[PDB]
Amino acid sequence: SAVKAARYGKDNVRVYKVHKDEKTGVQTVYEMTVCVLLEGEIETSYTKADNSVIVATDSIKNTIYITAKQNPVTPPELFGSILGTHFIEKYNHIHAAHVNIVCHRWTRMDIDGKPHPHSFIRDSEEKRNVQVDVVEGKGIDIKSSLSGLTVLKSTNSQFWGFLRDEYTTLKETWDRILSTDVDATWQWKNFSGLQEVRSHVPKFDATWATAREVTLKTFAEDNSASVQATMYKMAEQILARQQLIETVEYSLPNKHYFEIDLSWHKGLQNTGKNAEVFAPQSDPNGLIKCTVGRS
Amino acid sequence: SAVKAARYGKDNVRVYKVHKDEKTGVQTVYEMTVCVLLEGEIETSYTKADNSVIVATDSIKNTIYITAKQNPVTPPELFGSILGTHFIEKYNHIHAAHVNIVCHRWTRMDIDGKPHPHSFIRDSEEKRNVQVDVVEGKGIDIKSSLSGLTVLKSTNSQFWGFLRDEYTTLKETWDRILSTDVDATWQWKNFSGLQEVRSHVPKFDATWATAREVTLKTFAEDNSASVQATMYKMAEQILARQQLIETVEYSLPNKHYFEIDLSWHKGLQNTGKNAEVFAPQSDPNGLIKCTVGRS
Amino acid sequence: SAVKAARYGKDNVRVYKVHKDEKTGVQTVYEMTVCVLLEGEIETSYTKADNSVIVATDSIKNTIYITAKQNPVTPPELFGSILGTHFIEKYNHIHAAHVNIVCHRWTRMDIDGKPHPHSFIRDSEEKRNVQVDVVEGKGIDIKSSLSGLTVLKSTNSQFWGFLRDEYTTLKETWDRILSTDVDATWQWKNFSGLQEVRSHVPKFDATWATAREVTLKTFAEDNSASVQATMYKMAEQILARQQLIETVEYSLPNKHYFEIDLSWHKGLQNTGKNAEVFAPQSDPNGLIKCTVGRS
Amino acid sequence: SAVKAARYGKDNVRVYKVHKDEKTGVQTVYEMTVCVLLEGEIETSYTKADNSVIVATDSIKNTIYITAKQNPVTPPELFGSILGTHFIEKYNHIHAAHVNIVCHRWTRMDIDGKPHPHSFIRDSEEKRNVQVDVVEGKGIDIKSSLSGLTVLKSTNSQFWGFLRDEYTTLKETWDRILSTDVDATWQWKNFSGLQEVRSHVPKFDATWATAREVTLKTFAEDNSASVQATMYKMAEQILARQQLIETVEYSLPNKHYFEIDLSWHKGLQNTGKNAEVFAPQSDPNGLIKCTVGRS
Ligand SMILES: O=c1[nH]c(=O)c2nn[nH]c2[nH]1
Ligand SMILES: O=c1[nH]c(=O)c2nn[nH]c2[nH]1
Ligand SMILES: O=c1[nH]c(=O)c2nn[nH]c2[nH]1
Ligand SMILES: O=c1[nH]c(=O)c2nn[nH]c2[nH]1
Repeated sequence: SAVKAARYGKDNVRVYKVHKDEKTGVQTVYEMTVCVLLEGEIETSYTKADNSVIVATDSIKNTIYITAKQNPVTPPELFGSILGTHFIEKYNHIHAAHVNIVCHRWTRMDIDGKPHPHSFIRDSEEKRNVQVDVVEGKGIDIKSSLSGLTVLKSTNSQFWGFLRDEYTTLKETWDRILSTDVDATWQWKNFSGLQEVRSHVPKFDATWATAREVTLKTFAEDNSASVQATMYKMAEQILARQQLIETVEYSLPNKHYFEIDLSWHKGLQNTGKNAEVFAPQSDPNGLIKCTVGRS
Repeated sequence: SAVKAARYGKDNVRVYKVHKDEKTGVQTVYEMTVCVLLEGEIETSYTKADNSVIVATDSIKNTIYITAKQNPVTPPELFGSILGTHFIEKYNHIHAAHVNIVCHRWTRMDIDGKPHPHSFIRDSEEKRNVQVDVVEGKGIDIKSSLSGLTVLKSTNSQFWGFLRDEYTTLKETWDRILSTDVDATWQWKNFSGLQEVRSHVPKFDATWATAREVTLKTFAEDNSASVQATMYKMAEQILARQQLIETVEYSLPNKHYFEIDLSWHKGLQNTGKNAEVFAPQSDPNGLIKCTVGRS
Repeated sequence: SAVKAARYGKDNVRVYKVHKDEKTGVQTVYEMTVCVLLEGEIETSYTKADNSVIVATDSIKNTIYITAKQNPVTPPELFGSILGTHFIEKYNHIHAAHVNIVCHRWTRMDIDGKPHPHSFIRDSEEKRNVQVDVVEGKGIDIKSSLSGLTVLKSTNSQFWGFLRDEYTTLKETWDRILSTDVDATWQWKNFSGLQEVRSHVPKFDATWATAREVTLKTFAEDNSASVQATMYKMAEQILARQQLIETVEYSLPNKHYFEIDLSWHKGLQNTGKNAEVFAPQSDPNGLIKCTVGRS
Repeated sequence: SAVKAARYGKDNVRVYKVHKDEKTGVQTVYEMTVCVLLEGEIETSYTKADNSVIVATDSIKNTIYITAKQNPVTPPELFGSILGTHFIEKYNHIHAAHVNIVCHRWTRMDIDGKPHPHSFIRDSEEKRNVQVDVVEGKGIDIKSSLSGLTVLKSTNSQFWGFLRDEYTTLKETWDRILSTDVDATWQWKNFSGLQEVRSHVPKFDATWATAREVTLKTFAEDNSASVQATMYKMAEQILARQQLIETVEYSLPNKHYFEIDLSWHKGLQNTGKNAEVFAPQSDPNGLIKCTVGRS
C-alpha cells in the first residue's frame, strides 16, 4: 500500500475581531469559522510514525489567531489568501494550503432610526463563504459563495411540459409556490499570488453584493418556467457583470409546499384557484444544480 | 396505580397560508408550526384500551388545517384561541386544549427600493410564539414570546463586584463583549373567552413590536452592570407600556467571548485595551432568568 | 414592578472523568453535560446592580469540576445531590440549587470477544438524565429519566375504535408499524438530605435498568391497542417494582410510517396485507403523555 | 455563457421496507434515505425553458419506491446499482445516474436473551452508506462507507516529536485521550454493469463488516503515535483483506479533551499522572485525512 493523498489541519476555529475607530467611536465586528488543511511531503507521518514533518494542528489554530491579529480579516478572499500563503512560505515541505472561511452576519443595529456605534444583530443565518486553495508554483484559486439564503414566492412559478410516462403522477401547473435555500458559488480566475489578489480587493465585496442582488431580483421577477430556467438566468447575469469570474454554480433545493384537499369536509374548496392553506413538506426535496461558464 | 395527568395530540404540524388582495395584487404569506394537546375525560384510553374517548391525533391535524382555512391566522394569539376553543366546545369530554404556535419569518422583499407583491425572504431565524391554554370554565390563558433573537455588543458591558472566594478565578472587568439569544415571554391577564380575546386583537401585534423594540433599545443603550441588571430594565419597561400584561419573563444565555493572550508570540499584545481578536466559546454558557410582575 | 422569580447559573458544562484501577489496569470513563441554576436572596443584582450577591457563573463552572474531582460522579442522582447540597451549605443567601445532568454513553468495546480495558464506543444517542432540586429546609427532590431511546415494531400494533366525526379521515387498522422515541421519567420520594440519598445509592442504577427493561419488553410484547394503552402498562410495572418511586411519566411521539399506494403503476399491490414499502414521515407526529401515580 | 455541468433529481427520500418470513414469522426491516441525481442531454431545460427533457423529480421519487417494491434493498451497493441502471436504460437522453444511500440502523431487540421476531432498536447513529455512479458506456463505480462511528480510548495514545517553532505552544505527551468520529470509505474496482455487481453481492456485506472490525480493533490495540499513523494501519489492513477494493479513505476529527489545572484551588492535583477530570472541547478540532491505494 501507498499514500495516494493526504491532508490534515484544524477545523471549526471560531474567530471574532473588532475594529475600533478612535476618531468616531464606531466599532465594527467580524466573526468567522475557519478551517485550514495542509498538504505536502508528510507521507512519513502516516507510514513511519514520523511526527517531525507535522506542523501540529494546535499550531495551525495559533497561526489563524496571530494572522487575524496582524492583518485585515475582510474581505474573506484576502484573509484566506494571506493565511494560505503563510503556510507555503513558512514551511518548505508544505506545498498546498486549503482555507475555508464561513462569515457570520453581525449587522449593525438601527436604534431610533440611527446606526448604533457598537451593537449588532444576527439578522439572518445566511453566510458568505470562501474556499482558497494556495498551491506552490500554481498560484491561488478562490471560490466565493453565499449560502443559507432562504426565499419563497407565492405565485409566478409554473411547471408544465415535462416528460410523462408510466412513472409520472405529477400534474402540470401554471401557478405554484416556489421556495429554496440558495447556495451560489463564483469561481475567480487563477491569481498568480498575493500581490495579484491584493490588486483586486475592491472587486470581492462588490461581486458578492452583485451576486446577491441578481439572485434576489431574478427570483422575484422571473415568471419561472422551472428552477432550471430561472437559475440559468441568474448565472448568466453574474458572468456578464464580472469578467474575472470564470464559472458560476448554483445548487438549489425545491422546497415543496403541497395543496391540501379539504373537499371531504363540507365541500370546502382549497385546491387550484381556491388554494389558501398548504402543507410545507420537510422532505423529500428536488435538488437542482448547474455550473455555467463562458462560451 | 392511577392516571394522575394525561394529555395527547399532534405536534410539528407545519401550516402555510396565503392571502391574495384581488384589488392590488399584493400577496401576504404566513407560515407556522402548530402543536395541539388535549386533556379531559380520557383516562380509559390508557387504562382500559377504550379508544372511544380518543379524538384521533390525525383528526386534530385535519382540524388545524380546516380552522386555518376558515379563520384569520394572525395575530397568532387569536388563531390559537380559536383553535383551542373549538376543541372544548366540540367535544363534551375534552376540558382543556393547549395550543403552541411558532411563527416563522417571511419578510417581504424590497426589489429596487420597492416592496415586491409576492416574494419573501426568511430574514432571520427569530420566532414569534404563543402558548394558549383554553380551560373549560376557566377562560383563556395566553403567553406570548419572541425567541431566537441573537445580538452582540462589543463594548459598554461590565462585570465587577461579584462574590470572590476560594472557587473564584474570574477577573473583574469594566469592558467586555456581551452577546445573547433573547427569549422573552409576556403573560396576558386571563381572558374570559373568545369574545374578550377578540376585543383586544390590536394589542397583540402592538405589544410584540413594543417588547422587541424595548429589548433591542435597552440592550444597545444600557451601560450594562450585568445581564441581571439589564434584563430587569427591559422587563420593567414592557410592564409599564402594556397594562394587560401580568408578568414578563426573560431567559438569557451569556454567550462568552474570551480574550486570547498572544504575548508568548513575539510579545504580541491582544489583552485588555489591546484586545482585538477573541475566541467565541460554544460552551459552557451562563444562563440568567428572571420573572418580573407588578408590585 | 417586582422580581417574582429569579434563577441563574451555568449551562452546557461538559465534564469527563476517568477511573483507573491500578490492580487490574481497567479504566472506566464517564462523560456528562451539567447545568446548575441557583436561587436565593439575589433580587438586588437585578434591581440595584448589586453584584455582591452573585456567585459568578464562572465560579459555578469551577465548582462543578472541583466537585467531580473530589467525589464519585456515579450514580448521577448522587453526584447531583452532592453538587446541589454544596451550594446551599456554602452560601448563606442561596436557598435552592437546581442540577440537571445528562449522561452520555461510553460503552466498553469488546475486541475478539473480550472487554477492552480502555476503549469505548458511543453505542447509542440514548441518555440517562437526572434533575435534582435541593431546597433548604425542604430536602432533595430527584427526577430520573431515560431519553432518546428509539424503537420500532413492524407489526402487533393496532388502532381502531376511536371517535369518528366530520373531522375524521383516518382509517381503522388492525396491523400497523409503531415507532417512538422514549422519554420516561420516574420521580423519587422526597429525601431529607444527602445522608438519605447515600443510603439509597444501590437503588438508582437498579431502577434505571428496570425502567429500561420494562419499557423494551412491554413495547416488544404488547399487542398494542394504542400508544396510550401500552405506555400505561409500562408505568404500572415500574411503580410495582420500586416502592420509592412516587410517579412515572412517559412522553412518546408517534413517528408515523405511511403506506404507499402504487396501484396506479401497473396494478402494483403495496397496501394492507400487501404493504412492503412505506414512507417514514418526518412530521407531523402524534404526541402522547401520561403521568401515573399510586392509588 | 454555456452550461458546463448540470445535474438534478430528488434528495432526502426516506424509504422503509419490511420482509416477512411466512414460515418462521420473523420480520426484518430496512430504512434508508436516498438521493438520485441524473445527468444527460438536459441543457435545454436550463437555457430554453424546454421541460420536455426533464424526468420530473416527483417521478424520480416514485421510481425509487417502485424499485424498492420490486427488488431487494440489501446490500445497498446492489440496490443503488439497480436504481442507477434503471434511469440510463429507461431514458435515452439520460447518460449518468448518481445514487447516494444512507442506511439507518434498526437492530433486532433481544428480549429475555432471545431475538424478537418484529421489534427493533436504533442502537447507534452510525450509518452505512453507498455512492453509486452509473455512467453509460463506463460501467458502475461504487464507493461504500461507514460514518458516525464514535469512539474514545482513555490511554495508549501519544503525540510527541512534532515540529516546534515560534507558532507552537502544544506540549509533547506520552499519554492522552483519543476520540474521533470515524468516516471511512472504500472504493471498489469499476464494474462493467449490473451482471458483474450481482456476481459480487456476498462481498459487500462481508467487506463492510471487515472494515468495521479492522477499524475498531486497530483503534483499540494500537499504541497510537498519532492519528495519522493509526489510520494508515487501518487502511493497510482493509486493502490486504479485499482485493476488489482499489482505495481506502479515512477522514477523522481529533475531538480534544483538555486537562483542567485545579492547583489554584487548595493545591488540587489534576494534571499529568494525576489527571482525572477533563473538559471535552466542542471546537476547534483537528481534522486528519488520508487516501491509501495499492503500490
Ligand atoms: O494525532 C495528532 N495528529 C496531529 O496532526 C496533531 N496536531 N496536534 N495534535 C495532534 N494529534
Ligand atoms: O396510538 C395512537 N394513539 C392516538 O391517540 C392516535 N391518534 N391517531 N393515531 C393514533 N395512534
Ligand atoms: O452578567 C453576568 N452575570 C453573571 O451572573 C455572571 N457570572 N459570570 N459572568 C457573569 N456575567
Ligand atoms: O422546477 C422544477 N424542476 C424540476 O425538475 C421538477 N421536477 N418536479 N417538479 C419540478 N420543478
